[PDB]
Amino acid sequence: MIQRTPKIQVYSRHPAENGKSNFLNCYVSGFHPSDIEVDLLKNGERIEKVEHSDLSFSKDWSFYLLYYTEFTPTEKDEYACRVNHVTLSQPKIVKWDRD
Amino acid sequence: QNIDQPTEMTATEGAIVQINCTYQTSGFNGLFWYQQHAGEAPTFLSYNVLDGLEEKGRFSSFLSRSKGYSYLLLKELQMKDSASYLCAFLDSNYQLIWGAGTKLIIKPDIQNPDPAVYQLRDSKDKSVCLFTDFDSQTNVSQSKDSDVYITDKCVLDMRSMDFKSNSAVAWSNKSDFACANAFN
Amino acid sequence: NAGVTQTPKFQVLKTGQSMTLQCAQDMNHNYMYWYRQDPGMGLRLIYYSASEGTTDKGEVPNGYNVSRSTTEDFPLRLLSAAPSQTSVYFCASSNREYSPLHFGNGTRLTVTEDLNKVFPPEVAVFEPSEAEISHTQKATLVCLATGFYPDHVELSWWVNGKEVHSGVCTDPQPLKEQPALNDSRYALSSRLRVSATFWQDPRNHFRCQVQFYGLSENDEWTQDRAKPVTQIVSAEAWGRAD
Amino acid sequence: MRTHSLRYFRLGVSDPIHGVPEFISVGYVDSHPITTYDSVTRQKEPRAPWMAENLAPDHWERYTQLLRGWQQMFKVELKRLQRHYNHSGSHTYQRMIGCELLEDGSTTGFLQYAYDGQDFLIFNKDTLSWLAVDNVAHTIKQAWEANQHELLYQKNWLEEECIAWLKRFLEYGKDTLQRTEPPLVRVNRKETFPGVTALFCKAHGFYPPEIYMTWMKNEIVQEIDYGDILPSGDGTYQAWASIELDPQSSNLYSCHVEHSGVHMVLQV
Ligand SMILES: *Cc1cccc(C(=O)O)c1O
Repeated sequence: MIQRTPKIQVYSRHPAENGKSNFLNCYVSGFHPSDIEVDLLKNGERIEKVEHSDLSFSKDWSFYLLYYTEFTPTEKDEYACRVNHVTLSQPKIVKWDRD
Repeated sequence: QNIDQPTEMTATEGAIVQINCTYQTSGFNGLFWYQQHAGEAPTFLSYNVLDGLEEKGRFSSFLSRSKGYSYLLLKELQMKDSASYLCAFLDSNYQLIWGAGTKLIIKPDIQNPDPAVYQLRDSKDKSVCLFTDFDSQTNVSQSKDSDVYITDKCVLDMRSMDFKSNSAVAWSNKSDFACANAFN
Repeated sequence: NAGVTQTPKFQVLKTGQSMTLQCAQDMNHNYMYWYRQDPGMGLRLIYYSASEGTTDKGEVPNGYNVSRSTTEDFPLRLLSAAPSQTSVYFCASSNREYSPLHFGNGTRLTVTEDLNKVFPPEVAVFEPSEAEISHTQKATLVCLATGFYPDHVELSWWVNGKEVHSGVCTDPQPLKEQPALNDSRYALSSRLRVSATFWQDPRNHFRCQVQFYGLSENDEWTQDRAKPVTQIVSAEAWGRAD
Repeated sequence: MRTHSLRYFRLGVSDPIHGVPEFISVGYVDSHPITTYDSVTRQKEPRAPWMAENLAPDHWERYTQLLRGWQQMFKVELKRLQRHYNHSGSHTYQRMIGCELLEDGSTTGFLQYAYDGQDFLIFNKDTLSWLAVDNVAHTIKQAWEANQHELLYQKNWLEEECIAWLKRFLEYGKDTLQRTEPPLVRVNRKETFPGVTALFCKAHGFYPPEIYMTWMKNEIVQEIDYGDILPSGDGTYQAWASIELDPQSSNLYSCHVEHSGVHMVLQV
């Protein structure tokens, strides 16, 4: 069988500005099979209160999901997305980069 | 909403009958015809969903979506075609909506009609009378007299002589009952 | 495959009795249906089931329940027999929601307020007219089943103790002895037409069998007349050169 | 107007882990989910309020039962495929059916199946035939092609029923599905490396998600890198297109954007 590993894209709803209310978005897509685990990270800590879309279907038979949390970015706070899937022998951490 | 088909049709053996079915709906997953013999289960005859005509042996099924209209066409009618024909369609929700059915009566082609009334020996003691061998255009009317019973026209097939006859039976316990002109 | 097996074929009930109609199919069909057929209207869905583990109301679910524990079985339960439930019941199955229905052979059901209204048929066979034998060289025996309630009968013809079908015509629907009454007892007629020769052979035995469906041997009965049970009532005639 | 689409998906999983449903079904109009059903809830539910508000209880009751049927069929169809391939452990089965209504008034319809996320059977509603990828799919194709009535039922559903359902839902959700939120589009200079300047054309806050973005000069440009069209989480989308300035070109570069019948040019 052909497994597809997740594409993981981390980004903000609005152009980021320090001290300014925003949403942190992790979009996992193009994966197969469907079982997947996502955590958003603030300075490597697991963030509680992360909302998510239901499992979504693509016409190429892969799946996609959106994980989001409300946040206010600071210069020193690190933000990441941690993804686990059968194609990943260890959870994959993708950091947010503003620009 | 609704489906309409005629209650009864009557045609002659060897001829052609077109049983029409009209339907109103928003949403359609196809139209079926079922055949149901007296005392028996409906059995699947036809399925139309696209416009046009399907043909299997002596049976055809047409569908106009435009006009909300189907027909079952039977050619070269046989006595065994005598049955109810059930019109039905699937709406958007796959609900099966049934017509009230068309009773198809096939009249036998009686070439040599020989209309007689006969009294049957009452083995053991009512008087049984038999009206037989009459022509298929003859309509057997039930009597008024409440002590005198008259059956519908029955069609028997004596393959033993490739012969077919209409018959009706009348009887009564009345001391004053007479086979002659009991049918009337 | 057998297709759809539905039992029983016939049943009389007193007002308020409980009843289960069995229905089974060996065809691995997802969909099973219970319909009632009444004069002058289309089949009316009672209940249906899209699979083992689910059921749902049709158009006229009131007074009935179903269950679908298995792919094979879809039993229909009559909770409390009312006269309005006098009908013909058909079980059906289909592979899919859009595929053709396979029907069972039906259950003719009559609900009466009083089982004293149940009567088995009196059956008589009438020998052919000498006139017909002369003018046609054909002989028409008539069998007459009379006085029965409910209208739950199968009439068959037997020659020398084997069933026959050729030259037989039985009335499609039993007539009413008292059309005014709704509790009216019933009469049915049948003809068997054979060659005058066949009728003249004294080796030829003719037998009219009416299988009547009535009370069970288990049913309570406090009338003088015999208990009107499911029974075969029979009349016969021998051939004669006479 | 633009293209609109109705799509229904079924996913079946054999030997699923604790919690994960063996069967899941979801409907979408365009990118919006409209319906959901699973082996755990065993109930068809609306995924958008404008569905919930316009479809009576009777609808959710009836389709609940149809999906209970389809779930059982899916389970049997997967089990049979695993027998044909001689596959043990967990495998997936998927179905997608749908139609497009285009602006010119014309239509498309499609039906396909996947086994372990790969194309297994594709339907052609014009030739009334099934394209199979291997010997096991060819086997299933033959049973299906012998049932002339089923193929005709499918063609009808794709061409008429699907499209009637779509036009009905498009009305129910017109405020969501037929609205425009224009894109806010800006161009960023970045010195990707010392002595090398790249240009970034960024759009966000737009719906629908379909957008054309290119870099042109004075003449399309080659070596254009593209961001995906990504959901912002508020029901709008964002996307970008970047080029790198060949040094001592000093040519006149410009970003072109087309969204929902409006063309924009940002020069720099
Ligand atoms: C709700 C619905 C309607 C039509 C078809 C489907 C499907 O799963 O194919 C569903 O789910």
